[PDB]
Amino acid sequence: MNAPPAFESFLLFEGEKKITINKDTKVPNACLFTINKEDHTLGNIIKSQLLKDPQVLFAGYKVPHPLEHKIIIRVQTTPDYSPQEAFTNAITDLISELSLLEERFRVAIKDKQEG
Amino acid sequence: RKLRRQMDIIVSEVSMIRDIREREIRIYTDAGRICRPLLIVEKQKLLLKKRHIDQLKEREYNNYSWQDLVASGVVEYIDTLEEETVMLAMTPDDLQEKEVAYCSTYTHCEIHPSMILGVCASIIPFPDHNQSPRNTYQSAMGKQAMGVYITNFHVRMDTLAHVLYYPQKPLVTTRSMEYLRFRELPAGINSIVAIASYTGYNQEDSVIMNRSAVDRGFFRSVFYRSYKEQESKKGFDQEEVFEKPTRETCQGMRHAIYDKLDDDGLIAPGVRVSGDDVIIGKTVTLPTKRDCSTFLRTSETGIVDQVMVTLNQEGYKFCKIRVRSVRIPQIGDKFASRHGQKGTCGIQYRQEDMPFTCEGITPDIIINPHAIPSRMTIGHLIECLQGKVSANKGEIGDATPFNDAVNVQKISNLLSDYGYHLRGNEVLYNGFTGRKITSQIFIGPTYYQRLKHMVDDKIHSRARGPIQILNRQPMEG
Amino acid sequence: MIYICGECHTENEIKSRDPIRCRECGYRIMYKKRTKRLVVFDAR
Amino acid sequence: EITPDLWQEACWIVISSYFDEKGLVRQQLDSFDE
Amino acid sequence: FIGKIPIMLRSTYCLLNGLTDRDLCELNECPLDPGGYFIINGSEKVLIAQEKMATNTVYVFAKKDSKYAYTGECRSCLENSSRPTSTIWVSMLARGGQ
Amino acid sequence: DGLKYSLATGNWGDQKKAHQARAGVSQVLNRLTFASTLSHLRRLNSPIGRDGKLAKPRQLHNTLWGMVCPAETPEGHAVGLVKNLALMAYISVGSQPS
Amino acid sequence: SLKQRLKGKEGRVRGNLMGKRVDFSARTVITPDPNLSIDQVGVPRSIAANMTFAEIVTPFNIDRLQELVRRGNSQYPGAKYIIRDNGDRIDLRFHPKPSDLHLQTGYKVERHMCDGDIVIFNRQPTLHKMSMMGHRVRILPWSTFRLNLSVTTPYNADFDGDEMNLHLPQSLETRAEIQELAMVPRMIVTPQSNRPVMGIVQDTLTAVRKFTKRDVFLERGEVMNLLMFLSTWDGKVPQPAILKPRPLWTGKQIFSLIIPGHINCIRTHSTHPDDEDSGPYKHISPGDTKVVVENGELIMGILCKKSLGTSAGSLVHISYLEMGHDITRLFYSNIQTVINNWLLIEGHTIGIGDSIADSKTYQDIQNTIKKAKQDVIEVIEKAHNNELEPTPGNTLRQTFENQVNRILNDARDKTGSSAQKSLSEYNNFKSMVVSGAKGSKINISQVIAVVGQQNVEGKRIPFGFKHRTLPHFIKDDYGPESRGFVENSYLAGLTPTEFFFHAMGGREGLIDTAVKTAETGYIQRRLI
Amino acid sequence: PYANQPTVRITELTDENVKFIIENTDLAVANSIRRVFIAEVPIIAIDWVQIDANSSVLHDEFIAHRLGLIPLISDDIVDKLQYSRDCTCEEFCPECSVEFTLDVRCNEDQTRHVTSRDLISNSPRVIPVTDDILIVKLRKGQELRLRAYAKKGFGKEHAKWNPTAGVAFEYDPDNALRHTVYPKPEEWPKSEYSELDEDESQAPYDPNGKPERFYYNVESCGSLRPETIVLSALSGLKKKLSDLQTQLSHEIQSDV
Amino acid sequence: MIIPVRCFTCGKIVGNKWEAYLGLLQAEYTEGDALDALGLKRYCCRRMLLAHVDLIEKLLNYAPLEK
RNA sequence: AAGACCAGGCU
Ligand SMILES: [Mg+2]
Ligand SMILES: [Zn+2]
Ligand SMILES: [Zn+2]
Ligand SMILES: [Zn+2]
Repeated sequence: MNAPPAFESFLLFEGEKKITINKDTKVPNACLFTINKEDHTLGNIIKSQLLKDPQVLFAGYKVPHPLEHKIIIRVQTTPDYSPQEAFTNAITDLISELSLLEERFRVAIKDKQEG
Repeated sequence: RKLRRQMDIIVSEVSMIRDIREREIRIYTDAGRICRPLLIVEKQKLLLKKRHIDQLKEREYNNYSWQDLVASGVVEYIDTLEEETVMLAMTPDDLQEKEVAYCSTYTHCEIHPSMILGVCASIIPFPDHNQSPRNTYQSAMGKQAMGVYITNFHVRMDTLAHVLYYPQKPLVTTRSMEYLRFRELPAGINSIVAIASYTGYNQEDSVIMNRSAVDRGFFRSVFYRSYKEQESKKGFDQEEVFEKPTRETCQGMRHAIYDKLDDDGLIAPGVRVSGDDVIIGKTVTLPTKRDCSTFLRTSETGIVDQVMVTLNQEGYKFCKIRVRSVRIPQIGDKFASRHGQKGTCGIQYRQEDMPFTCEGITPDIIINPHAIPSRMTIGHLIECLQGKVSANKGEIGDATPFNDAVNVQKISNLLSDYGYHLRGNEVLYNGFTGRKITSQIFIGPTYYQRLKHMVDDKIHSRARGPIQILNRQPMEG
Repeated sequence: MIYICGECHTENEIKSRDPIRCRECGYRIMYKKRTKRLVVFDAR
Repeated sequence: EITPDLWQEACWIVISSYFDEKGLVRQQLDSFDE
Repeated sequence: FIGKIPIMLRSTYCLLNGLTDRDLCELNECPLDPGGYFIINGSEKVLIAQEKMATNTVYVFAKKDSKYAYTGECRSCLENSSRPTSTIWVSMLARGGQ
Repeated sequence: DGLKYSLATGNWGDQKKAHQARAGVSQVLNRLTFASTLSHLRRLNSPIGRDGKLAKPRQLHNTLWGMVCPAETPEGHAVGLVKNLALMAYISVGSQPS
Repeated sequence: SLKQRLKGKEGRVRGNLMGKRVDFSARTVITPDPNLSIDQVGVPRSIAANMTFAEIVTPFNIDRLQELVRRGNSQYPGAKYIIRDNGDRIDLRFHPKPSDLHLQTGYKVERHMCDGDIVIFNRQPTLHKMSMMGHRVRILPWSTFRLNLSVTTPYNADFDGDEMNLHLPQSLETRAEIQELAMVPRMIVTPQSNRPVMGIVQDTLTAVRKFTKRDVFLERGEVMNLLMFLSTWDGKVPQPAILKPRPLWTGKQIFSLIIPGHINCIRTHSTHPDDEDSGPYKHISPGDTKVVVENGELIMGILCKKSLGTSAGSLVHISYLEMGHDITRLFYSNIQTVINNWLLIEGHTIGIGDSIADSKTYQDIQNTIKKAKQDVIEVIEKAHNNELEPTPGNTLRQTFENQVNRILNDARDKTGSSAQKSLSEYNNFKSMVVSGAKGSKINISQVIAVVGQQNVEGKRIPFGFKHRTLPHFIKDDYGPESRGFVENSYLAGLTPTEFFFHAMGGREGLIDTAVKTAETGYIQRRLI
Repeated sequence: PYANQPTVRITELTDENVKFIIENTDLAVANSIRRVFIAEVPIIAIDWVQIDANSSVLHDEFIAHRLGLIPLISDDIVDKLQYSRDCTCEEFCPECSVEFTLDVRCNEDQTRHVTSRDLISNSPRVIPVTDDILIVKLRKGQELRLRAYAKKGFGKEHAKWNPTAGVAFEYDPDNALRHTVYPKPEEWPKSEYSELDEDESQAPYDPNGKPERFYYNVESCGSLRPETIVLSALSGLKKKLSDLQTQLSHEIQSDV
Repeated sequence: MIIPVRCFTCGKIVGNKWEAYLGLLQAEYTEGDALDALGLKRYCCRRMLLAHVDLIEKLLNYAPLEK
């Protein structure tokens, strides 16, 4: 009967935007990011990268309900910097780190396989 | 007593009692008296000796058995009111010896103190470490644990049969399970159980389950429903004929369309059948026809497994149909250990979200620690430790009730030799963030049972359905 | 129609009004072969 | 002659012999046969 | 012929009596099945042992409001032949006379 | 038909005197698990009525030691009135005192 | 007869007029969901698809109702029926009927139950009026009803095969009544004993205590997460208690953000000694064991059942009385969410090492038990040589039993006290008992030290055999072992006779539980 | 201020197992990598099953369940195959599925073990990994014929698409960060990565430290080599991040 | 019934080790030595072979319904 | 149809 299909963990349907951006009226220079069909794998990564930025004042994520597949990220930055810019910079830094890690892992595999 | 022990002219079932104070001697040959065997003690020594044990150990191909043991005057049957005149010793090696002299007139000795338990209470590991209400709860819940009830179940045509995919014999066993044949037909699975408060979904009596394990066949089962039906050809019958009805020829007709039926009005096995599907097309020839066809139970969503056609007592055509459905464990389903710790499944997490050890082991079941302090089921913890020892040792642990040769310190010392913390605690890492958990969580394999009660068989909703004939009120059930 | 016998395991040819005895052994129990129409399962 | 603290083997051997001879349902079968 | 008596499975008069594992498997019967039940109209029926007070033995009781201070009784039966379940009581009337 | 009816319905006595008879005997055998089947085949029933709020006949008596399982009873109105047999307990079949 | 038709229960009057079967009702198993509010209930889609609510067409909602009618009964949210002004009841479930799908003001559309609907929710033993409170529907997958765990204690429910009933009001007026009268936040305080009914229970209470201890220092990312799980948070990060070496926050500092408004309360922790109030350190308690909340900031103290539980003058009770029902709801929900998400870091468990005591403590317990048994032997010997003098108003048997019971109770109490003193600060049994979440000091004593005396009908174990308890004992044996005193503990395991005596002891409790219910219900019905 | 510069050492590399150490990176990085090892690595597994004749003692979906858990050599063509949701065709073709056929009859008296060796595929690269894996046992006169199609998926969908046989993960073997608190440090066995003497239980507390080496041990189930499992996981995580960057560029362009 | 293909906890294949385990145990290895020889290190895979009950042998005694 | 008995579950 009510068992959802196996794919709501990873797949969007008609009308769902992967990301939705809403400004937070409680505090100036604060934004709220809603990521559809994602889980801790990406939220923890993004939060940890954002906490390294000296111009970011707040960075946190949560899953509103485990039975739903949705991430909410809140970013507050200092006055002369946009949390959108903070998010893009964090994503770019993560991609840059991962590419270097992949290259060094391949080099290590090649060095291991001979001598 | 000499003649009874020699089986000469007094059958061993006859009980003899001397009440000294009232000067009466009573002999009962009556039926219905309950009795149990006991070892005879003469002076301070058992009459059971090493030659009897040698012969019983060579019991095969020696035609020497319990009847020959009885005939030798070693064991005796004693009923309830003869026990009043009996001085019993709990064990020979302990109570026959010159300890401080409590008694010296012992006349009998128990075979083993664990023989006071019944069939359902003999499967409990460490029952003397638990509270008696919990032992009673386990004795009642063991009758509802699912498994392989009989080996020839594929032949039997029974209503409401449940069978489990992968039964396992317990890693921690009682010496009396061999005589209950629990190895041959197990009723549960050994599972890695971690006692921790993880996300609050296991609070109260709930359980968190591993969804990745469930996807691998963990606690998967099959439910068989049987349907009886017949041509009813006796008396005021006309005939009630098995046939495939045409769309508007019979009087009774519904949005259920007959087209899964065969020529004889019977669905062939292997056909997927859902709600409202007609399994047996039976038409009445009525003084011009009425449909009395049978339907599936609503939402049963099964597959026809076997179809059988016979002749009954009368000699008219009679048909049995068995439908199966697989049912993968869900949130509402009921799970229980062998200690009275029962609980539904609060939520299922995949392997990525479950906490893990340094070795990558993730618990299959997580239970709240709050179930332990008030219910006082320490046998659960001792089983969990013993199973962890046994899985590493390669042996199967012995949890017979009253054996002094097993204690918690010895189990801890054995476990410490395999590279684990001696009390069973282990460092767990958070599944979501990867950080260590500040507390060290008690983990280990424990035997768990899936129960007959499932949410799919209990969920029900109503809005303007059937109305009772007399009260014009909603139906019952 | 064809049914299989519940003892000698042979096929038997039969129709909807016929009483049940097996043509090889007299035995009175029959089983209907799994149908020829196909049913699709997921391997989940 | 006496069993010298081999008792755990001895008592379960005799219990095994008992359950090998009788079983669990003798009260049903004996009553009906009689 | 005066009637048919149902047979307890695996008893001395059942057709499964003394058969081996191979025979039971050929008969589609599980060897682990203990028997001790009946088959009536295709269903399996099990007689439950019924507890009862012993017979032919004298018992003495008391019950609070009865006219008797003590009540001795003997539920008697003649060897479970022709059984009437006849009970005698022999009672002592209470002291509280006026 | 007398044997068949009394074993099928469970009412123990004449069908016309079903008002006078005893009921509850010969239940349908439980096939949910092998342990359930064994426990059902080894079971005892107290004839004392279930409505009886008197606690005394329900309590675990000392004389049940080794004869009746102390742990195993149903929960509900039948607590202590349905009792299971111990593993080594044997019920006498009776003999003639000749 | 007609008398039999009208007379008893299930007769006409009681079985069909005072109570009857109803429509628009659902039943299924209940499972916990700590992510719901205290007034929300999780409802499966199948039940929400079956259950309907009649809604009147007006120019505001006509477009939405037309969209529901075009979705129909196939897709989840649509209508099942359309009811005309004349009462003609068009059914959407079998055929598309595109000419009949027209809507106008005055029609009634029976839509499927959606998020935000108001439902009465009930558990069957139904003892007081908090057994039926109005909830707010949230729709979730799978097939179980889901509710917050603080709501469990009003219903007396636990998540072990329990089913609960769902009633859906079918009219706007009755919906307004349930909303305004029987909603869960309006039922926090009972008129029965002027106490709060809902409290902090299970994981959350133990985590409250462990979180609110002095030693809890929270790092920046942990603080941001815990604040991310606050619903009433204003968005301003408080200045940490510790600044320079590293920025470190405290558990009390974040709990003060959970506390609503400006609440003034003073309680005491369970482990509070009476010595601190007398001498110095009255206002600077060394054990952290007095509670002071000023201006809605938790200044000092460790919270427990005496502060967040269901008791008169509790923090939750004061919050309700000062702030009202709407804010107390958010107070329960915030405590639940943020402290569960913090407990994700520290974790909690129970194990064998929590139940194993020290080797010196074991020796002390054994010495106490041996001394007690020797004292009972000397009392028996005094009675045997007729040296025991009978107490006024008491028989010789009565005074002998009183003395033996006194000795054994003193022994059991002393052993329990020693076992409780031997516990470490890391012991999970102590962590659960002190916070009042579950378990007790007698449970710890029975687990670690001595199970204690077993009693049948409030007396020591009787003589079921002629002059003895079991055939293993000698006739006329009044010693502690023969009469049901359990010398061992649950961890050590019981001997065969002690096991049988404990089974006899538990049978009495089971019988009492099975028996008392009929009389209690009959009294309740007669009172009502 | 700026991104990590991590380094990799590899200690052990076999056909079953890969032990490697990642230094100088965040804990969240490491956790997401080990999480992607399980749930985001694509592999090939049997998903559609049609049974023609099954006279064995195991039922149809029992056999279908066992068939899906049989690992298939996924080393090469899993990059070449499409997802079935992506693929343009309405039914099964070589660009999005692999066909398997099973046809076993027990004519002989002795019991026949139907194993994964009896599965026959339409193409030579994607044999079952594999004594062999036992599917079912057949008595004389019993028959089993079926068709099976294998698709592409990952661990989020079903545990049959898990490419891995448990991932060991560990950091700070000597408890210097005090992320766990031992009530009695002397009772705990030392990790195989411990760097301290036999005499001392724990490293001294480090207030300035942060988690810094992650020890790994990826054990493959046979479908993918443990060397390529890590590479595929890294590529997949990078692709997920790039897909967010791309779609978030569009969501900022809407907000502009 | 029959040995599961995968260990439920971690996911290692234990479906191809039942026959070898039986052979070693027949060849006088103890259970602990046999599990080590087969390469099952952690307790989750060991319990699979240690606690398995092979009912498929019992099921194969009964004659098929097929000809 | 309806009535009867029985068994089990949650307090
Ligand atoms: Mg409950
Ligand atoms: Zn035939
Ligand atoms: Zn294609
Ligand atoms: Zn494993």
